[PDB]
Amino acid sequence: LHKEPATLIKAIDGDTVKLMYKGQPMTFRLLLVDTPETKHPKKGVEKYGPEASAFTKKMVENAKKIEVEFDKGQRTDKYGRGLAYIYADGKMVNEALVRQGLAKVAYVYKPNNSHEQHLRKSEAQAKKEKLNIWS
Repeated sequence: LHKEPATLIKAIDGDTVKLMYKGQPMTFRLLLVDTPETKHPKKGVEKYGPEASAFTKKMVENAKKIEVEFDKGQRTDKYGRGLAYIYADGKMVNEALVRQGLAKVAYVYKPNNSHEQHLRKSEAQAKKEKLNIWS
């Protein structure tokens, strides 16, 4: 896998950011994580949703460099969003959220599972520390 540069356009939610990628505006869904959402009217604003959403926002707005890393399988979902690991100054946003108890590891679809083990290990530590959704 390789990282590629991108530029932030806007953070939309805990699990979705809009980026300029290869000079095109694109919405990205963070791979392998499920955050409580502020969007979707099924429930609307879930618990820890505003917290997950602020975390991702801060982390991408305060970065010097954002990079996107596609996995080995499909690179977009059925809504047209890119599927990727997103890095802010070298730190994966997907992992940061899970490590803080602000996301769970999602149901995985092979072969888009390259960082699955690494994320599950961070999720087990956040549960053990009883952070946020695990409190």
